[PDB]
Amino acid sequence: IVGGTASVRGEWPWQVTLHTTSPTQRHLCGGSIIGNQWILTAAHCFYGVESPKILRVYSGILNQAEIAEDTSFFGVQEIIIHDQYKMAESGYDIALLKLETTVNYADSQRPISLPSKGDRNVIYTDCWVTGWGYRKLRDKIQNTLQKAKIPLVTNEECQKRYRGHKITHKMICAGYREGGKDACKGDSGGPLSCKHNEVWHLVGITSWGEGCAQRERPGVYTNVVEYVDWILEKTQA
Ligand SMILES: *[B@@]1(C2=[C][C]=C([C][C][N]C([N])=[N])[C]=[C]2)O[C][C]([C][O])O1
Repeated sequence: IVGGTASVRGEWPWQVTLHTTSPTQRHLCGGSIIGNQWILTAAHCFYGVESPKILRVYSGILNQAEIAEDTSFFGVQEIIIHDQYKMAESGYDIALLKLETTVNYADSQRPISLPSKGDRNVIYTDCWVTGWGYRKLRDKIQNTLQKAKIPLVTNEECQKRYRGHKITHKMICAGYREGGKDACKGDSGGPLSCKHNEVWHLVGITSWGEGCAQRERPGVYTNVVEYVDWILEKTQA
């Protein structure tokens, strides 16, 4: 996260840090708890990943330092990538991780509600982007979970900032005309939490953009509301 600050412990209980153990353990992506055994994250976060076996999901984490060889984690039983996904920039950048065990909810780890199809004409206030991602073009995973308040931008406005791309209605962007605050490498899969009437909603999933926090270059996120049917279909046994 660029231009953000340290989050308070338990302030984003749905945020998880997804690690890979190969070659050696490290943070790979962010993700969101949406069900007792479900993590919603980004599809392009599994590039080169041929097995769920090297994955480890950690919940209720604030500082990466809390994670050691003796720290408990959730194994991943299955990785579900949208069958239409090809690459972040083309859309459908969404994936579901079915955990091997159930998450016992608590103040430190609980699910975030998905937006409703009726929440489309709703103006989201208090939108934040979080993660342990880079702080700059060429930085490194951050120890403390970072947070940054970032306003949503209309698709038409976003499209103007990405003439070479096609910003579809299945995407949603957020950023400042002058940049300064934005997601960066490592925040992918991270949730775009947004407040709607006192209730936190998972509006988007950190997907892509050009550089980090650059002027006139809004972050691009998967428009979650457009996938509620897909999520239901894939999570219902
Ligand atoms: B993501 C990731 C990669 C690159 C960026 C920078 C462009 N996006 C912006 N500025 N919003 C953000 C996030 O983090 C983990 C990796 C996994 O492949 O991708």
